[PDB]
Amino acid sequence: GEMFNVPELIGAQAHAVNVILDAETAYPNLIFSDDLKSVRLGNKWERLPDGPQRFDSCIIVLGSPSFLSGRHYWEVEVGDKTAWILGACKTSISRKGNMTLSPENGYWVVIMMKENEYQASSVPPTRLLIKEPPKRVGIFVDYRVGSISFYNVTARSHIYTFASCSFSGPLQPIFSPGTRDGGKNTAPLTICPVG
Repeated sequence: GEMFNVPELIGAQAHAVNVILDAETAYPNLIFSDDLKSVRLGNKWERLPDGPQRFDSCIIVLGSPSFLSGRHYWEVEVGDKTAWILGACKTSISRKGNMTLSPENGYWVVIMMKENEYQASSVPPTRLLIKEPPKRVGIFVDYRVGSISFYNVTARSHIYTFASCSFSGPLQPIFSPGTRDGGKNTAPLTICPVG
């Protein structure tokens, strides 16, 4: 079974790890809290110093630590935002250009596109039939079994699992606060301790 190893929310939360944002990877208009738990999208003139490590096209930032084995869980406040990206990726993803955010390309993510539109970034994408919009999302990686699972912490329910994943090399958390959406989506993502 695809889900035999996949825990419920409480079981996932037992594997909580401390994640921080790696601001040096960030798309240069992203803005970070001093504690490296929050990220939001600034204006075009608000720029971090450029470098080869930064994403240049996709509004993305990576987290730390990376991991090569084991079970790892973290939780993110998404609140009343209208768009975001959450999940994990290979540490070796390319930073420059546009690339599809797919398992084959080293990404395992769920995307909020707009109100009431959520997808798993399979190819083709899979619509997620969410009825209670999450205000906090949990991400659980089980390296050995090759799964990454997403939870609606608000509803205390599973959202989606990528199973039979092709994990090689280290993985790390990935985040996007989305575009500003005319002012509807300016709030940060905030990594949070399990409640």
